[PDB]
Amino acid sequence: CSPGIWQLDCTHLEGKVILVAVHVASGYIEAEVIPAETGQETAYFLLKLAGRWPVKTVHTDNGSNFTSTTVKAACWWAGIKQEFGISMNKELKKIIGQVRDQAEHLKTAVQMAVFIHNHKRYSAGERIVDIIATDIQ
Amino acid sequence: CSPGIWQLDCTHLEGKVILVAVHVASGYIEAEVIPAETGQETAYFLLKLAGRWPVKTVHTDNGSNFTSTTVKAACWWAGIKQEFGISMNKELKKIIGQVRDQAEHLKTAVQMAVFIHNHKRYSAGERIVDIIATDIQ
Ligand SMILES: CCC1=CC2(C[C@H]3CCCC[C@@H]3C2)c2c1ccc(C)c2[C@H](OC(C)(C)C)C(=O)O
Ligand SMILES: CCC1=CC2(C[C@H]3CCCC[C@@H]3C2)c2c1ccc(C)c2[C@H](OC(C)(C)C)C(=O)O
Repeated sequence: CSPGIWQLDCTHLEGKVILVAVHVASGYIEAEVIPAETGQETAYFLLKLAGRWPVKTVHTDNGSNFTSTTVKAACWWAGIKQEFGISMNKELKKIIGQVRDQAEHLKTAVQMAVFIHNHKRYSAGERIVDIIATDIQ
Repeated sequence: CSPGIWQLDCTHLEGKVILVAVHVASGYIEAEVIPAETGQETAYFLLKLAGRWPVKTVHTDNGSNFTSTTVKAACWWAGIKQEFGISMNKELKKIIGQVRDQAEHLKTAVQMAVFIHNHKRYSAGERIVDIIATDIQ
C-alpha cells in the first residue's frame, strides 16, 4: 500500500458520467461529474489531482481510458506512471442516493457524498494525510 | 496560523474568472477557472474543498462574495464559519504567464501553475499535510 498509488474509474448515474479517483492505501476519494467520458476530461482531472496530492502511479479497471494522446501528455507533464502492481464506487453510489433529494444537481450530490465518505469514521481523510506525512518523515 | 483557515478570492485573466483558495498556514493553493463570478460557482467550490481538506473557517478580501443564500447553505451544510481573526494571487499569475504557451486553454495553464506552486521548494504541499497530521496527533 504505497502512498503514491491512485485508482481512476468512470461510473454512470442518471445518464451522466462520474469520474472516481481512490487513494488505494487510505480509501480517500476524489470524484466529479464530467460532461463526457473523453481523454480531455480524464487529462484535466489527473493534472488537477497531481497538483493537490503526490500522485506517482495510476491504475484503472478500464485500460483503454489511458490510450488517448491527451492523457499520456498529462501523465508525461505531471511525471505520473501507470501502476503494474495491482466496490467504493458502490459505497459512494449508496451515499449519493441517501443525499440525492437534498440537491437539485447530481454534481452537488456527488461532492456531498465525497464529503461524507472522506469524513466518516480514523477517517479516510485523516489516513491519507497521516500516510503521506509519514512518508515525508 | 490555525490548520483550518482558508482564504478565497477571485482574480481575472484573459477575460475569465479564476477562483483561488489559499491554506493560510501553509501557502498551499487550490484554484480553478469558473465561467462566472456567481454564488453557485463559489458554493460548489467550497463543498468540493471541504470534502478534501478540513475547512473550519474561510476569509476573503471581498466580503460581498459570502452574501448569496447559496454560499451560506454550502457553508451551513459543510459546517464552515466565516473567519474574523484576519500576493500569491500574483505569484500564481507569474507562474501562469511562464506556462501559458504550453497550453491552449487557460484552465489547463492554471492547474499547471497550481502544480508548480504546490510542489516547489519543504513544499507548500508537504507543509499542509504536516500541519494537518500534526493537528490530528
Ligand atoms: C439555498 C439555495 C441553494 C442551496 C443549494 C446549495 C447546496 C449546498 C449543499 C447542500 C445543498 C444545497 C442546495 C443550491 C441552491 C440553489 C440552487 C442550486 C442549483 C443549489 C445546488 O447547486 C449548486 C451547489 C449551487 C451548484 C443544488 O444542486 O441544489
Ligand atoms: C497531446 C495533445 C494535448 C495535450 C494537452 C494536454 C495537456 C496536459 C498538460 C500539459 C499541456 C497539455 C496539452 C492538450 C492536448 C490536446 C488538446 C487540448 C485541449 C489540450 C489541453 O486541454 C486539456 C488538458 C485537454 C483540457 C490544453 O489546454 O492544451
